[PDB]
Amino acid sequence: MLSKRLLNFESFEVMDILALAQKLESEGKKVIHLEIGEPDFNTPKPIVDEGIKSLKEGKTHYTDSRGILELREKISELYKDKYKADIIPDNIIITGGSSLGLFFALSSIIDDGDEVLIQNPCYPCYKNFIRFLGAKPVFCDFTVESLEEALSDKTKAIIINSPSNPLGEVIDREIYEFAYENIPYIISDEIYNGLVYEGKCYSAIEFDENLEKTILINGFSKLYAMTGWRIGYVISNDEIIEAILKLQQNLFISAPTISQYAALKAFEKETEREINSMIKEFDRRRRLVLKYVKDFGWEVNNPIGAYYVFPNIGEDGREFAYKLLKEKFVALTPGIGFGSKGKNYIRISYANSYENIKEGLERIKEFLN
Amino acid sequence: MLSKRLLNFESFEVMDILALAQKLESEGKKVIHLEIGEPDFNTPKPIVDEGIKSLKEGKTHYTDSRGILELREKISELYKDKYKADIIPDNIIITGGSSLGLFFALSSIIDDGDEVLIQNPCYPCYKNFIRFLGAKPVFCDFTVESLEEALSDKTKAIIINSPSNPLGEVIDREIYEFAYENIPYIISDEIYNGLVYEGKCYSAIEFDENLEKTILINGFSKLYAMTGWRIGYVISNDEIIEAILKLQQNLFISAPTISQYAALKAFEKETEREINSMIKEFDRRRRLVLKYVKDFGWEVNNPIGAYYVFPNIGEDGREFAYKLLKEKFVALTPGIGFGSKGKNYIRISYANSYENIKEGLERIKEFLN
Repeated sequence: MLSKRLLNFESFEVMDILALAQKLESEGKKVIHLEIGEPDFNTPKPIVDEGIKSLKEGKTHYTDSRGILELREKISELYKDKYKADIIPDNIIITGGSSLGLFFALSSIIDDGDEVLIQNPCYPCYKNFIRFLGAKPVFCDFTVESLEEALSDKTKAIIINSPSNPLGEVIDREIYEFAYENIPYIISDEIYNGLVYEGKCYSAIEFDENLEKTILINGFSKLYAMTGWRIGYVISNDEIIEAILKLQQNLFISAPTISQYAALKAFEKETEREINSMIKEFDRRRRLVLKYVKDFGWEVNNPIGAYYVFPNIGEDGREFAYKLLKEKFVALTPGIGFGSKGKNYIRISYANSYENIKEGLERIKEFLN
Repeated sequence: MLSKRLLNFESFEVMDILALAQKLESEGKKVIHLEIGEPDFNTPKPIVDEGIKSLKEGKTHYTDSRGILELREKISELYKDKYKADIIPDNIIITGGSSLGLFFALSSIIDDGDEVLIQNPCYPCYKNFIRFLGAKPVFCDFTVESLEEALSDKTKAIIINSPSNPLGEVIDREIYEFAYENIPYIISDEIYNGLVYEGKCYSAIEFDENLEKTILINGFSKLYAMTGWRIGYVISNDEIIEAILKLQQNLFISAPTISQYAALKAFEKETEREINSMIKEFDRRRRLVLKYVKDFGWEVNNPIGAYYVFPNIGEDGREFAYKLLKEKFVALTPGIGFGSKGKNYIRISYANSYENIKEGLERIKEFLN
């Protein structure tokens, strides 16, 4: 009865643990959550107040499907300042979150039979979007050699997520350079950009300033803690933006009105003040997690962004997770869920209060010894 | 370069007029808008205040992908009261608007090659969603005889929009009865339900109380004037709801948090008070429009819902629209856009202040004589 597409739609290997966590939590057992995929901070005050003010002024109808011009201008100015790339407001569309943006991007350029390159490990939703559109997801390490070996006549695009979920690492310059010379389309997922604790924020706009073959995806969910406000954006050339607009006009109409107006305050001095305070806290947490990981004898390799660490625990992450949860009440995400390469891995999210993370790590230390 | 899917995505035949309307509007000419597809009312006060309160309490993170339980319970109770149909909260999913809901519904049951029956005329987005999924849209009159002739071995579903956009009419009981005996799936679009001025509100839940073969789509955009809040919902049986959940978890995550909490106030005495006041005003407008239409010698047939009237002006709606706009500055929607059957038609929306509608109609009278 169900369609063929929905039959291929794989499920997240976290539903298991999530269920167990609620049971223990209902039994009155304090469960430490280190599997949270969203920041534990509230939305910055100036943004919240602007949302309140908008409601009082009746900003409740549909907006232009591209998104209010004022917002697109601010984002445009943002890119001309953070990077020396000049972008026109017409090259930007405000979407209902980063997830829809990505979906619309893939839809506009992928035909049945195409192959899309994605990193192993990567965001679990990528493969589902790709299959859904009749294309084939090609897993591969993001090294120059492996990318060369993965290329074919059907290779249509590559999805680069940097910093990445689950790794927490920043993709190197060479991967972008190789892709622009060899791959027809670069889809850059930069939703965690800004959440970088060492080095410089690397955007794809720096390699293809005319967005000739790149579709840039970003939003306000992570950097500004606006997950529930459902608002992101896509940037690309005229032909691609025009195509995404048609999809947007039919499937969604326009991003939530209150969020759009509220987001204007995200570029205020006071707000950037608050985000910098947030970035500092995340870094303090990241270091705490890295200290124990090295202590635990686990292997990682340069996690400097987002809020995840993906250690190689030398053993089955799936089983490790279950046992840890039942005995110490510590919720972790099994690595296998993000790719085959992650059987011996697990993802730790430090998007939880510092104290909770400490006790969480301490328990794990008591679990290993 | 663009994908095949986006190449088949037809455009709305309103972009023409819309452009012309902005030109005249910029020239300092007062244009009367009778092409508006959303209600001109603000969101009811109790809903707005609840949204303000939610923000002050930090309701800014993601919610369960099915939508907060409290909301689903209220909607569930709503159906048990307005209709004698009992529905469980698990049979409901809160979506980011009615458009996404419909898209997710079609995705879960349509395979490539399927044929979907849609009324001629109907909502322009239906055909685009259908093609996008590799199925074939089958236009037909919604009469028992024509539906029998349109059926085939590939007929997978039928989309019933009642009251309908563009007609403003309520679909009769027999069409539903025929569909449940002959068509595998009934997708009922009831987004305008409640906006009925004569008779009784007819829901599909009344013909298939167990939602064995129906997917019901409704939301808060029209009846409560929450278009920009982006929040609707889908109701169906377990297997279908479970499938739509997977799509929701990947493509959208969850409806905007502030809207969900704010919507709880839509079922308050004070709010229903305001919606009834709104319904009365719309009816006063509908009668004003019908008086002139009959005066104009135009033909309509029972428009008693939504806020549209689709008269047969005995001539090319497309051309009629252009001329009227340029001479009298009155924006109307050409009927041809909703289907081939509407060449000689045009859609008039009375989702504008009473006074504006009067002058608008008067101008048209001065255009005909």
